[PDB]
Amino acid sequence: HMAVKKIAIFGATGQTGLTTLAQAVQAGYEVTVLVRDSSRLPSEGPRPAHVVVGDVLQAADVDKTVAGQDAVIVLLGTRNDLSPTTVMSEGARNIVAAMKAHGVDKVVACTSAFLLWDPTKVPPRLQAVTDDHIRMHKVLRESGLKYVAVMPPHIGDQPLTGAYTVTLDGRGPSRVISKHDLGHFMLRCLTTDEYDGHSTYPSHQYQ
Amino acid sequence: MAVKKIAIFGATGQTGLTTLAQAVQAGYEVTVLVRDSSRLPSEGPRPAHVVVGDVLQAADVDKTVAGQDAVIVLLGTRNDLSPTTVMSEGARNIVAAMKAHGVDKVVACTSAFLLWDPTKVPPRLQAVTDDHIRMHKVLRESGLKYVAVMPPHIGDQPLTGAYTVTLDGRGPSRVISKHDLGHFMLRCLTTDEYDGHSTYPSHQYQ
Ligand SMILES: NC(=O)c1ccc[n+]([C@@H]2O[C@H](COP(=O)([O-])OP(=O)(O)OC[C@H]3O[C@@H](n4cnc5c(N)ncnc54)[C@H](OP(=O)(O)O)[C@@H]3O)[C@@H](O)[C@H]2O)c1
Ligand SMILES: NC(=O)c1ccc[n+]([C@@H]2O[C@H](COP(=O)([O-])OP(=O)(O)OC[C@H]3O[C@@H](n4cnc5c(N)ncnc54)[C@H](OP(=O)(O)O)[C@@H]3O)[C@@H](O)[C@H]2O)c1
Ligand SMILES: O=C(O)c1cc2ccccc2c(Cc2c(O)c(C(=O)O)cc3ccccc23)c1O
Ligand SMILES: O=C(O)c1cc2ccccc2c(Cc2c(O)c(C(=O)O)cc3ccccc23)c1O
Repeated sequence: HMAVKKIAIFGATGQTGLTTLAQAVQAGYEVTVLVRDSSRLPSEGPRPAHVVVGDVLQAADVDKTVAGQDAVIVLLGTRNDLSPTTVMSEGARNIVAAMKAHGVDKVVACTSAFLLWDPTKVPPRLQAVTDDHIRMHKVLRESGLKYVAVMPPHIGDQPLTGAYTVTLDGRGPSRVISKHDLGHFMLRCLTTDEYDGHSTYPSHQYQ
Repeated sequence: MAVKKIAIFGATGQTGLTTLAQAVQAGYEVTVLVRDSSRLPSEGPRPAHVVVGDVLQAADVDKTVAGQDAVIVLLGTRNDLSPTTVMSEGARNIVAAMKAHGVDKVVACTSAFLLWDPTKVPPRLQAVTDDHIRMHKVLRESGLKYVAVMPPHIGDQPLTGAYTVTLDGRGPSRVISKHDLGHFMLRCLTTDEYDGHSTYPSHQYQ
């Protein structure tokens, strides 16, 4: 019943990844995850269909994760770490190469609403990570793949609602999206082509 | 000082390709050193002279620099993650060839990381930045008229020709379009006001 049913999730162990994984498994997706050796999925949580242990910085590991999929969700990040990094942009380069080799077209990837900002107004403490989001978005935009650029504001702990606003190619009217709603939106992007080639800013007022 | 013939190194890269196109459309007689001719586009603006070879091969560089009025350097390694000397060894070959042929003017791209604290550099870019620093030193010590171009993030925005150029420091914006960056490399051929300076081109797109 699902045009998209086998998906790879990068960053499934992270804040948004964990609830995206849980929702995807409940929705009937056959999920493959790439996890780093020292940080596997928690014993409590939902179980994906396939687990690749490795690093998004290894093309071989990314290839093993992307092979055979219908689509890719990207929720990579550096947890609390604000240091200069290229893990997201280099990871995206590997994902793009693997998708082209394996005939996968659809990629839904999370960067940041700061990419819709006047670049000079981003807080300096956040500029190093934002710089790699900028690099990652460029890699994905230039790939020619069917790319939904998800650019959220603050990721919060509020509920799953499915009632959030999706603003196309600009900043939205609220400054938060719950991690659960952000994961819900990443999965919604698999069911439609309407956001392909756009930037999307999901946001909501939790009340 | 009027420049008609230029060599471009790195013409097949993202900045090189648009610099080449703009140079050809503006009337420059352009010589490129390319390792593979098939990487030059089949259509549109074509360079006047194509030397097939390697910036690591001194004979190939000498052949490219001979008879030019100025040199544009847009070399890069793209994927090197660990110590690498391709750019600095290329620049040594370029300097020796410019000296042997009486070519005075070189406009060379490194990166704005040379204007930031070293702790700003992502670990996997430290090797390429180290070699940018080595290449910059090679060019500054050469005695040639050298404009050091140190761009921030290189984007894909359309050509504007309206960017700002900050001298010997960082400017307000943190992006430059590859087209604007190539525009600025060519602007450096028409003036000596940037010689011996570091230049930081940047703009706000929109
Ligand atoms: N927090 C906010 O308010 C906010 C707002 C806007 C945008 N963002 C951006 O949204 C994105 C998702 O944020 P989040 O909080 O959900 O993510 P997160 O909690 O930081 O999780 C990052 C994910 O990436 C994985 N990862 C990191 N490096 C990896 C590597 N080399 N190889 C394989 N996997 C790797 C992590 O695995 P490990 O378990 O092994 O660490 C983890 O699963 C981030 O890019 C973030 O910057 C956040
Ligand atoms: N991307 C950014 O945002 C950014 C920011 C700051 C600074 N920079 C720096 O700006 C400079 C230009 O960047 P770019 O992205 O436009 O360059 P690029 O797309 O990576 O192209 C590099 C050029 O150098 C050539 N090259 C590499 N090794 C060579 C060799 N041995 N012999 C002859 N040619 C060789 C390449 O030829 P082939 O086609 O044969 O490979 C290519 O034409 C780089 O040094 C880069 O580090 C980039
Ligand atoms: O708690 C924080 O550290 C926090 C700090 C901020 C600093 C400046 C502007 C917005 C901030 C937001 C809300 C927010 C926004 O409002 C917007 C926007 O309106 O485009 C985009 C954002 C993108 C990423 C993260 C937050 C975003 C935060 O939560
Ligand atoms: O813009 C930046 O701040 C930036 C700064 C750099 C400074 C020194 C050397 C390379 C840099 C690249 C190269 C680069 C990369 O490093 C990556 C990556 O890390 O995946 C992807 C690229 C995609 C297209 C073109 C260049 C790419 C940048 O981009």
